[PDB]
Amino acid sequence: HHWGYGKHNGPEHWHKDFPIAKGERQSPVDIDTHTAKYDPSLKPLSVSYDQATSLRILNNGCAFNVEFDDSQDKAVLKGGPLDGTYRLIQFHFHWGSLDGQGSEHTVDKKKYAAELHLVHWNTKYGDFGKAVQQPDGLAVLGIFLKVGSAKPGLQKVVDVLDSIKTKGKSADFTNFDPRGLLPESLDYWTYPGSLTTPPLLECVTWIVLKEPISVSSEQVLKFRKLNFNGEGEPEELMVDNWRPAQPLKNRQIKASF
Ligand SMILES: *SCCNC(=O)c1ccccc1
Ligand SMILES: [Zn+2]
Repeated sequence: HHWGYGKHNGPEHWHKDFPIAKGERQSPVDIDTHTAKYDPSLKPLSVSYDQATSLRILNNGCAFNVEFDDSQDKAVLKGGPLDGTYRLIQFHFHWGSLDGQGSEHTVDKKKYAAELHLVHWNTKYGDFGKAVQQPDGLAVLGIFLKVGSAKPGLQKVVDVLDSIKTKGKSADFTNFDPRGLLPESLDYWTYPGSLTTPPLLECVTWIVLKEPISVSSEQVLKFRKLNFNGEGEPEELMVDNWRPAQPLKNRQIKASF
């Protein structure tokens, strides 16, 4: 794909091939905590990951995806703003070249060192590619990363990056438990938005957790050793793969707390 994160193919250029980039419900956005409103109508959030079945980790040239078996209801997200059930298909991260940047969402303009996206699709639509064509097709659980204490549940991921350094490399990644990536609190903000990479489809109910997880400097440093390029090509570090905040336009961010 032509698009990327650089001066010549980055976020400011995406609109020429994906005009929806200048659309009415684009992501990420800045979350202004003073204007987000508590919504008592929100039902309790349900993150049911006990039977999660991970498969593989892939360096796709832009980030790395950990993929799950979504053939059945094994890891699902329910409740909150959501109706019906949403199946986990993959997670990935966005991160920075420095600790003061890397997240996509911001909180009162605050940028975190990274941001985890747990991507889920609405089972009523039967497969992922159909769901992304629906305004309520996806639900993405967003979790901020700050640098501090190591996150033990992340270390298996960090441990395998060595084996997928370059674009197109994949590795077995079975028996990984995403519950180890969750903070204590499931207090969130929610708004309707989009994929944050091309094709930028406006199909996501965003659920962004208030509580960040802490990871260590050594953990984040290993993220930054990945490569955008393919094997045997000149090295370009995989850093700053985040889209900046987009205009909120006619949307309201709701708080669960
Ligand atoms: S989403 C990132 C897409 N790939 C690149 O922008 C790139 C730049 C330089 C070397 C390899 C790949
Ligand atoms: Zn993402």
